[PDB]
Amino acid sequence: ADTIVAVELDTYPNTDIGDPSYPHIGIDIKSVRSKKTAKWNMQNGKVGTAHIIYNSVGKRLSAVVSYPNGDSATVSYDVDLDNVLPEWVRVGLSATTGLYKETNTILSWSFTSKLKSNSTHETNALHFMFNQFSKDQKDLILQGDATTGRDGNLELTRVSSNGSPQGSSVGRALFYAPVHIWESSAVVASFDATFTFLIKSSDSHPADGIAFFISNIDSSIPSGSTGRLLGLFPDAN
Amino acid sequence: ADTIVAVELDTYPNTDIGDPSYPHIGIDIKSVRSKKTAKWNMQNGKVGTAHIIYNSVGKRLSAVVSYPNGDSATVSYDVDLDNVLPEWVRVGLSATTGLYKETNTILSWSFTSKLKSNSTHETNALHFMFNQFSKDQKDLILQGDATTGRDGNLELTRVSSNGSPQGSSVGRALFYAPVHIWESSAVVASFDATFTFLIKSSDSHPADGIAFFISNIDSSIPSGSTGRLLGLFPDAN
Amino acid sequence: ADTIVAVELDTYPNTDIGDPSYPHIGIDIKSVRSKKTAKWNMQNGKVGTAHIIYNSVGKRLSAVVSYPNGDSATVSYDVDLDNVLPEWVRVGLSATTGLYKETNTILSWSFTSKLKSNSTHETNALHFMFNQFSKDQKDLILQGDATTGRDGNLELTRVSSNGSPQGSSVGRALFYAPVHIWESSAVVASFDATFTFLIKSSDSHPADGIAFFISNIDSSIPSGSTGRLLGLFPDAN
Amino acid sequence: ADTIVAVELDTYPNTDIGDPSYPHIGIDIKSVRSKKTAKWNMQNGKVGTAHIIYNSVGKRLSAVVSYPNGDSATVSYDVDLDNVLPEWVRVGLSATTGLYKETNTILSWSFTSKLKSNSTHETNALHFMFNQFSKDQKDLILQGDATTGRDGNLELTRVSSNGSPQGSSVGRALFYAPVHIWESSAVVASFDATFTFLIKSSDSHPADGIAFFISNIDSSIPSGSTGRLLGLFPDAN
Ligand SMILES: [Ca+2]
Ligand SMILES: [Ca+2]
Ligand SMILES: [Ca+2]
Ligand SMILES: [Ca+2]
Ligand SMILES: [Mn+2]
Ligand SMILES: [Mn+2]
Ligand SMILES: [Mn+2]
Ligand SMILES: [Mn+2]
Repeated sequence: ADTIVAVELDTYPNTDIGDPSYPHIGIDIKSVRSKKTAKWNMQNGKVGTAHIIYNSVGKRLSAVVSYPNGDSATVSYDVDLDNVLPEWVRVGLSATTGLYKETNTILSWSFTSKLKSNSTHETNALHFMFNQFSKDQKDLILQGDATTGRDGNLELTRVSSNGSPQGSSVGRALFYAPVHIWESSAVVASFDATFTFLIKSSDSHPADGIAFFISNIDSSIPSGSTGRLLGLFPDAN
Repeated sequence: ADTIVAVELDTYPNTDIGDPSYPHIGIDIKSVRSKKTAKWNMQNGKVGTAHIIYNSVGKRLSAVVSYPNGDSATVSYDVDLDNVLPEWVRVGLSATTGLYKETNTILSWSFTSKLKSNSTHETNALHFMFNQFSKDQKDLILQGDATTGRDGNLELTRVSSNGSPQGSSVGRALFYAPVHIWESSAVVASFDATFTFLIKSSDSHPADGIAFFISNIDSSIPSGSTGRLLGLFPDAN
Repeated sequence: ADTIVAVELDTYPNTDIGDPSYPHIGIDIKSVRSKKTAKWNMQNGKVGTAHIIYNSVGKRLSAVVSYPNGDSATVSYDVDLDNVLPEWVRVGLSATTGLYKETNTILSWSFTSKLKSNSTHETNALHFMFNQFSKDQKDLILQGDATTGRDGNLELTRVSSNGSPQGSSVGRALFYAPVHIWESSAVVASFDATFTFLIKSSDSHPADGIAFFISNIDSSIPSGSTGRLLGLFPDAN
Repeated sequence: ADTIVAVELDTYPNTDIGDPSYPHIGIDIKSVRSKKTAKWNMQNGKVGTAHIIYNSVGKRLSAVVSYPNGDSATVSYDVDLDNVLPEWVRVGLSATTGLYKETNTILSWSFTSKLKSNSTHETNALHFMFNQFSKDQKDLILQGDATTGRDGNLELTRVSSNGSPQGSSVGRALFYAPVHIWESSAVVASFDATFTFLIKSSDSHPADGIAFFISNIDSSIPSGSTGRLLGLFPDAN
């Protein structure tokens, strides 16, 4: 079983799994049932931006999603990740469609992570930035229906030639290099991630959403994790 | 009256002002009376490192001080700085000595601040790093007894030719450029700061401490702010 | 007399001062007479981007200007800046108009500079980024006709209410903090700068151009340095 | 056959392969026979620092090696890498010993690479920094005799339990993620790399040296490339 920590933009309220009554941001720790959520007003066909922040001092995971018109939603959860994740992890983006559907299109993604040790600095750090994705992007590991290069963007879930989103689709993109997320001997571990995205739906009720996630290095898409499970978890426990 | 927000390494417990019974880290908002403190075991003559982190999402100010031997102390306080500081500020370091004394020596200082707007990025950012200070460091504004260039370090308070710390001393160093700390239209404002320091005392009970601070751009040392007031505040209110 | 090193985007050929027979990029060292130039096809009304790069190892100053359509021009010149500039400098943008005119609009500007010493690192560095300029941008020093905040941009030369460029105009913007550009004891000093710009003209030939420059810290606009002198030099020597 | 571009710190002059009559820095393009070299006074047992810089504008590859005592050597070579390397590459460190020997210890290594496209920015970038290496450093690919974790350092070539260097040894470390080094449509591609190293020898002349290199993504150590071939090239052509 993979170990997953994620921030979800959940466009589809499955109330059966503890989802709220409306599209939402949520913080998911080893469960599809968010530890915390906040109401999110999703704008169809508009380009949004998500920022994720964490530091080992405050031990608080925070996320915000905003649109150029000023609408934004934030969620924060107090958690000590030293106690959750493995020392080494990979980070990525995941997206799905269900019975209902949407394009899950990533326009850009950047990430920064830092470890300052008991050695008093001698800091290790990683930063990457993608503002365009080519057809062969060798520094990304693509899983599922994810493709790169279409209009210089990353399409996480299946889209036809004419731009129409497909249902029952799942895809993920992980950064090629492993990340050293924490160390018992680290005095501070902190990271932030940013991505811009475009969700569009022709039909009623888009679903199911997009998530930024951190997993064990060897993580792969759990079976039947399409739709409401967001390509992250094998079940709703 | 200046507006001050600071993180204090308070080596001297003035219990009269609400200081704890022991040297401590503290978070000070417009008052010398910390909103929150944590016990700190100060190691005389050892080089320490302080990290300060804040983000507008979690709205939590965090600080940690550590030594190479693994000892560290952390403190966090939930605060919305949009409601405290002016839109534009300056950042700096301050240090003092009282009746008792210590060297306040800064070995290195770095800082990073970012504003992502309602414009959806078009981000503004500032970063600077000093790992050595020359005799004339033009990008620093020195106030009080602060000097640069001695052994490539920044000495915040008065030290004689032979290295002996002087009492009743106060000094500050501010970065030359103003910083845009928040904007009503900003979706995220975040910053972090790091500095390494060396506190040494020949006599009993070093005092009074060192602080990292953010103030209105025109801030200058309040009169009689030496000793326990840390060159920050005009009084103990 | 100021000491000026600049990269010019010269939209107007003043053959009398050694300018080429067409708009051009040029490298100017202590003279309006470029040490090296390259032909530049300026696109009226289009948004361009300039990048400038230098390092103390190769001791080569390089610049490129490009447009989204793929047109670009580059120029490089071998030079040891240790022998030209003062140890401490300021960096800025300058623009002018003359008998002929153009808007000199800066959309964004970023800069990074680093000094790695004989101390083996203990590196000092500065980075800033502006992707929007507000009406009161405290970390910029504005000289001449330069204004900030109009459509979130920086307008270096005078523009009327209705958007019409004015003739015989000059303006500069300098970053507020001084920059430590070289040190006798530095093993490497390197910097890069980037800005995006929009030049528009209603009338016949636009003039006179925009430059990125580095000067002594107290540099101010030389008298009569409008038009072909680009606000940088007091004469054409 | 791999495609290799490297900067060599050649501690052993093999005059038979065009090496100079003294230890030297060199720039090697697809050949062990440096295109350019500079005399290098290697200090046995001292910690050195190497910096490497390149940009697509100046199209000049530069390198400097320095020690804390102020001794340094630099070498530069004009080259258009667009015409040499594949679009995607990996970067790494290599070292060898031969008949003669030395420790090839890396203390720290950082790297930054950036591509600004014809799209006008939408920049892609990668940065990493190692200031300590643990026993299991998952973001490094180790080849040959290379090991990590001994005193928090990276030992590229074989060293016994007691610290004694072994002869006829070769080892390399490559960053785990591929790097997009150029693109036909990029307006600027630039990178820099820095590492600190410790070379020690008990016996008479140390050999054979350490190199920073860029290769095709699937590059592996060519057979018999120990000693003077530095683990990079299959022959001396
Ligand atoms: Ca769902
Ligand atoms: Ca006190
Ligand atoms: Ca001109
Ligand atoms: Ca050799
Ligand atoms: Mn949910
Ligand atoms: Mn206190
Ligand atoms: Mn000219
Ligand atoms: Mn050689």
